[PDB]
Amino acid sequence: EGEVTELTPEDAENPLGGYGKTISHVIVGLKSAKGTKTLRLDPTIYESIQREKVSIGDVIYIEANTGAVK
Amino acid sequence: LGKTIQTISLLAYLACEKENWGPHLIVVPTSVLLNWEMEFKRFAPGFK
Amino acid sequence: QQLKDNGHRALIFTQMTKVLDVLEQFLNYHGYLYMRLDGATKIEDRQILTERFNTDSRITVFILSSRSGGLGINLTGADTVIFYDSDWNPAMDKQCQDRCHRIGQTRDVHIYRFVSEHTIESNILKKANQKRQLDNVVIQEGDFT
Amino acid sequence: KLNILSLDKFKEQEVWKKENRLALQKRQKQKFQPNETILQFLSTAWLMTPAMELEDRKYWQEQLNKRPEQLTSRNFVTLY
Amino acid sequence: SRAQTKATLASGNFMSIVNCLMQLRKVCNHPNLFEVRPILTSFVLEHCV
Amino acid sequence: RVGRSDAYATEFDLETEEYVPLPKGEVHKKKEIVQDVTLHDLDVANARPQGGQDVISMMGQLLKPKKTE
Amino acid sequence: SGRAILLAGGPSTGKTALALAISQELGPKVPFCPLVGSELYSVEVKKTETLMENFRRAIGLRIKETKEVY
Amino acid sequence: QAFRKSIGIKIKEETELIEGEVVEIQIDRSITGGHKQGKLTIKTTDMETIYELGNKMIDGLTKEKVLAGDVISIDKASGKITKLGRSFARSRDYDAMGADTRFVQCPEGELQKRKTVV
Ligand SMILES: Nc1ncnc2c1ncn2[C@@H]1O[C@H](COP(=O)(O)OP(=O)(O)O)[C@@H](O)[C@H]1O
Ligand SMILES: [Mg+2]
Ligand SMILES: [Mg+2]
Repeated sequence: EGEVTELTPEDAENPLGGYGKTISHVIVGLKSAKGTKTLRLDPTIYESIQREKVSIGDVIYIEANTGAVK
Repeated sequence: LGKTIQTISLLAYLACEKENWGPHLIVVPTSVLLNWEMEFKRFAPGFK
Repeated sequence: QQLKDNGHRALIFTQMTKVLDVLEQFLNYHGYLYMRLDGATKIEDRQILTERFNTDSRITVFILSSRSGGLGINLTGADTVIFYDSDWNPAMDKQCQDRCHRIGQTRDVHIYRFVSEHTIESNILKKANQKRQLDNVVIQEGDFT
Repeated sequence: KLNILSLDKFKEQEVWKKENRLALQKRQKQKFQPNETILQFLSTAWLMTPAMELEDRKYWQEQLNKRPEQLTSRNFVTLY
Repeated sequence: SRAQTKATLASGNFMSIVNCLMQLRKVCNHPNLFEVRPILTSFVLEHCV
Repeated sequence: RVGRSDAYATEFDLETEEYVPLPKGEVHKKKEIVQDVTLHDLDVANARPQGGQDVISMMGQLLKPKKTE
Repeated sequence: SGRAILLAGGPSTGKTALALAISQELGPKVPFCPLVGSELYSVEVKKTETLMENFRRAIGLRIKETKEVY
Repeated sequence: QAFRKSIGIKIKEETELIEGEVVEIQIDRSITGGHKQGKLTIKTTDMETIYELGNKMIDGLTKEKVLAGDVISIDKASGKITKLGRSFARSRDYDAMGADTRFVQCPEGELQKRKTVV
């Protein structure tokens, strides 16, 4: 649980090719009093982030096993 | 009982002794027709 | 169901095409592995499906139109025959039953006939049976009119 | 001889089965929308080796500096 | 039960009896052949009181 | 909805569709039935809504649920 | 209409048996409605309403209707 | 109401059930568009098969959030997807690290088998 800082998808090679742009993780950075970490997350988070419409500088709640975000 | 193989054998007897492979005719229901062709192949594949 | 439990391969012969379609619907509803050959099956399709039914034991039931099945399709791969209906032509019935029963048969042959209790079919079967018994006693030459 | 060969071929012919309905599939498959952008979600079992694990650990260490498993499941998202 | 059926039987027209038999067999084989099972629904009144 | 037409059976490999064959005969059919009713059935019919697939029918029949004099 | 009779006798004497025999003999076409008086003591509507409903429920109507099907 | 609570009716039905380990799942959905395309690969110990997914099947599988390291059953009639267990780990992403330790064995037999429900 953090305010949001970095938000950067990491490109990866496509197993099926097709010249498309693929991501294998979405990267999020989080700041907390006396704390900061950067996380690599299941790409499925993209859909959660879309639904939640997180922007940089928002404080967010994200569940370690569920992949849910608020 | 093998009517059809007996027909083959009769024709083949006409073939060996009588040499008469002349254009014989057989009229038959539609369904068995292909089975007849198969058995001609099986019992005596020399028949056109 | 019982026959499948025993692993038998059963034929059903019927005079009516519409009941053939009904059987299609029934067998699909239960999902039995079945094939159909009738007066409308394409000739090549007839050959290939009979070859499949002889070779491919997996097809539990093969549905044929009774008078077209009479025409001499070799069904010695099957072991069970069921007459869904009758036209009361004894020669046709024997032809159908003989279909399964030719050289190369290796399983004991079971035939079952469906009869509707106390209906017209019941009376017809009763009288036919009685007459047949009488004949068999009197005459054994195996000929009829 | 020729007809024995023909018989042998006829044995194989038993494989033949009508499949014209495949065309009814193929016509429908084209009805995906023409040249729109596509979002794909993929999830697939990926084989792993200790060398690949070491390479991944090195990549994670490099990412931090900038700041033997048999089967594993990978996810992917693509826009094209 | 249908009186016309009885009359037909009385006629003795071998064809007519054969047809009757065919209809009987159809009825026995599956009712859908003779009359599709009507899909039951409520009676509709023309207008409320 | 009686189901999906048989003509689209091969449209997919794996879907929750149930396929039904194309109905036989003409599109429009007309038959004469006989149905037995009672006076109470007519009274109930004329008193409260009893069927329908519209939300209006749902609201009309869930209102005033108990029997009336 | 409105005719009423009383089957008077001791217990285990054949009153319900006679009623069910009448129902069977008349046939399934006609409406025969057996009741106990305890059923009339409803809680939602008055006893009169239940009695009148049972009265008109015992009178049958047979109609002919044409069904239009698409 | 009390008396009628005391009479029980049992209706037996036969259902066709698909049961598998997921090899991979693919879902191509158009942005700002309602068309979605997908196909599923599902394996058993003795056979493997691919299936191309309809709209309702895609919607159900998306709702269930099926992932390739799942073992799952597909009901062709009802359409519900139940996640029976896990086949292997989640490639060690940096979340949900060790919540899938309870591995389950691959199913065995015909991929589409008939079962009875009472
Ligand atoms: N005359 C009879 N013949 C055959 N069975 C009878 C006869 N009378 C009574 N019974 C049987 O015994 C039961 C008692 O009869 P019932 O009609 O309940 O008596 P009541 O209604 O007068 O109390 C009936 O349900 C029936 O099964
Ligand atoms: Mg012959
Ligand atoms: Mg009593």
